[PDB]
Amino acid sequence: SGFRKMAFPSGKVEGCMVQVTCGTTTLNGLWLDDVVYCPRHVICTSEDMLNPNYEDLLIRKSNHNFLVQAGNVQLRVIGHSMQNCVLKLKVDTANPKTPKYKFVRIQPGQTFSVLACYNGSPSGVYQCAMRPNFTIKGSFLNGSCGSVGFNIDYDCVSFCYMHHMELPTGVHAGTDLEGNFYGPFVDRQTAQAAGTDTTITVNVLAWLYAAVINGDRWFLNRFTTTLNDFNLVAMKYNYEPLTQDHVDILGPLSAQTGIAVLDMCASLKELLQNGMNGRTILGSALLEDEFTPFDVVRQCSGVTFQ
Amino acid sequence: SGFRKMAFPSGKVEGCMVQVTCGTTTLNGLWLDDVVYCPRHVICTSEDMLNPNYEDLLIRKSNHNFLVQAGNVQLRVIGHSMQNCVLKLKVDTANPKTPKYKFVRIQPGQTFSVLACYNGSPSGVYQCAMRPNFTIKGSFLNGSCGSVGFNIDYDCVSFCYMHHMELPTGVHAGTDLEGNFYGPFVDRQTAQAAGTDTTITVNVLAWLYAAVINGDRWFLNRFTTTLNDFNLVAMKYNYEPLTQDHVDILGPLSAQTGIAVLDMCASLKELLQNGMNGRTILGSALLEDEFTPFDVVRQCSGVT
Ligand SMILES: O=C(O)c1cccc(-c2cccnc2)c1
Ligand code: NA
Repeated sequence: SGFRKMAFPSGKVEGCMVQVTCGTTTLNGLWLDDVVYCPRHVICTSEDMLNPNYEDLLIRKSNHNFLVQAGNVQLRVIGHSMQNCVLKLKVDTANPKTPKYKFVRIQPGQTFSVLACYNGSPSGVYQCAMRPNFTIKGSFLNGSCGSVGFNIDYDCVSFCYMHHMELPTGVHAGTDLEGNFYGPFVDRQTAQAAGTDTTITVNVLAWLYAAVINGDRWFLNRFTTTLNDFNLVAMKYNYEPLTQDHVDILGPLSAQTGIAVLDMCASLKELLQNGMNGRTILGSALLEDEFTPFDVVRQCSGVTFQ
Repeated sequence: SGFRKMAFPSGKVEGCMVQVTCGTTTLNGLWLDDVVYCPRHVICTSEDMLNPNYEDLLIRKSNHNFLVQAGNVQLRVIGHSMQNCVLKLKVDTANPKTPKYKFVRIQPGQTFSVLACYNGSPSGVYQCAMRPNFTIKGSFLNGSCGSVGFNIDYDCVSFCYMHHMELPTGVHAGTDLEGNFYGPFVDRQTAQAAGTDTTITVNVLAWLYAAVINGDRWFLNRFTTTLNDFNLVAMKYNYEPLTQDHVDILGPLSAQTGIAVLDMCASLKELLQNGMNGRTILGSALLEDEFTPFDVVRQCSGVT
């Protein structure tokens, strides 16, 4: 029993984190095979960041301008190149701790673990969802750039996120490992803002199933609804539309608990319309939307990663 | 910016997790140097759950009754002894991944990370606090016994918890790494119930200071309180008493934000009286109590 916001074990990623220094800027890099990945804004001074020409700034740098420390061991940079908003530093040594890995781009609503790091040294791990507005509600201080997000599927690490910047509301923006931003953001010091966010409906439903599995049942009722009917309520309360594919994905949890998705949707409609009436669900007074269906199944079934 | 329930990176502990089998029972062990630590109830059979005599059960075992598997490798057990409620298995290989470590017994209100494991392989990492009733609110399935809790301040792993059992309310009980249970619990299946739990007041105050540091002041008020009047109110809401030690411990956060500790207590008193009126604090609609003063300073900026 119990249900906690849970990260993947971070050991496989910890062995890939290095410190990257260019001039006065130190941040984190990801060392995999013989390449170190980090944000291309590592090469900018503060005035550069106002309106950077990245190809032009890069041309002045020699390999020896990139100091890379893995632990207390210097790495030798033998090449450099840019892919979208990430810098790739070719180094003379393959990382002997490189895990089995892939670069994947995730979809809004999907979750991943963040290994927050400073000076190439991991300092904390936590679980994030990619919001519908393509931000993440992370916890990052100065020096965290280049920290990464990831999932583990069997023995393979799927890297999905690299941290680049904080937005004025305190939420965070970054890229996939091929340098493509999540969301309508740019790596430049300019006026940028998170769009209005919404709630991830399929995730809230997953978490209600987690609650039932853990004995929290007071919100269940006799009613059911239709997709069309529910999605009208969803739109009214700033919830993402629920699709038929969402219902299919929740199939397992519906069969395990005996509560059909639209049965549970009727529960959620009543909570949105009437609130929680001073009660809580899995210790929360808010409807939690950063557990996917897969997250709930895996935590309520004990899948392991060694 | 931002504030998250943040665990320590688990890699240093992952490298120590092994599987221990005795008879038909498999659970997790912690392999440090040449010793594997695990819950002594691995030697119980279904016959033994209510009143096991661990000394009598242990004297009947030889080294080779214990199977220890580190990854795909069998370690050879060359000695065994029992210390309180943990079993210590001497093995013929020191763990090459042993970090700098120590064993620490923690006090209620302290937080730590849990590396949930099954069959010697890590499943997930999350953050916990030791409740005032000496339980923890974990996420543990059958087979998770021997999973450990830890902090890593300054590259040394302080092991503070080993998971032993689940109580009927769904909360969890365990030992320090010297095998002494937290609280009054015992490794028997005789009926045991956690005491009434209470909110960790000093942690709530810390988290309110975290909210101010991150730029939120909506819950403050113009009042102050004496420490005794604060306690007289807060215990009516099942809050732990706040001691002068706690007041002293909050000094640094008070200095950073410019809000006196007893002024923050007055803000908490009013929050308990009013609720949040639809608002949130650091993204929560409840007052959060599993962040310590030390956690807040470690996660937050120092600038506010
Ligand atoms: O101290 C003991 O030996 C003991 C024996 C039986 C039961 C309990 C116990 C422990 C915790 C809660 N309720 C009961 C302790
Ligand atoms: Na229903």
